[PDB]
Amino acid sequence: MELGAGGVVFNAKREVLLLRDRMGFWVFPKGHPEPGESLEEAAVREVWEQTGVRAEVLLPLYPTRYVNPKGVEREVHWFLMRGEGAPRLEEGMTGAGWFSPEEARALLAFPEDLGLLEVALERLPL
Ligand SMILES: Nc1ncnc2c1ncn2[C@@H]1O[C@H](COP(=O)(O)OP(=O)(O)OP(=O)(O)O)[C@@H](O)[C@H]1O
Ligand SMILES: [Mg+2]
Repeated sequence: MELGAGGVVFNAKREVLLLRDRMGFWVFPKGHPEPGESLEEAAVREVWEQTGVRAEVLLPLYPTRYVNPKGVEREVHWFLMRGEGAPRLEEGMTGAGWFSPEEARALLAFPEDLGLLEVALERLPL
């Protein structure tokens, strides 16, 4: 199992930051923690690296698990975040943008992410 850390990021319009990976799936931004890095710090770094968005962690969410196409089981720890700015897709792109809850429900490719989206929306203050 390999750890992961990501963020469910929201802007003022309460839109969520989504990315389209190599295999064509829309997901939340996340990546591998660096040695000595906490998951929260790792999550903030991964968001900035992959989208150029500077975000603030509001509170922790919960981890999701799954086995990727390479046979590696991943445990990704998530954090609710706040951020702004036009996303800048990284050279591992194909897609990115801010989406409303309803649009995100139609893009997110996995059950774990759809579930995570709702729980995040509920804890996101007004
Ligand atoms: N919740 C999920 N359930 C099932 N499959 C998923 C889930 N999330 C992602 N995947 C699949 O696994 C892939 C992502 O795996 P993973 O996060 O390990 O790789 P990565 O982020 O592309 O690269 P890396 O982790 O090596 O830096 C997706 O491209 C997709 O095919
Ligand atoms: Mg990384």
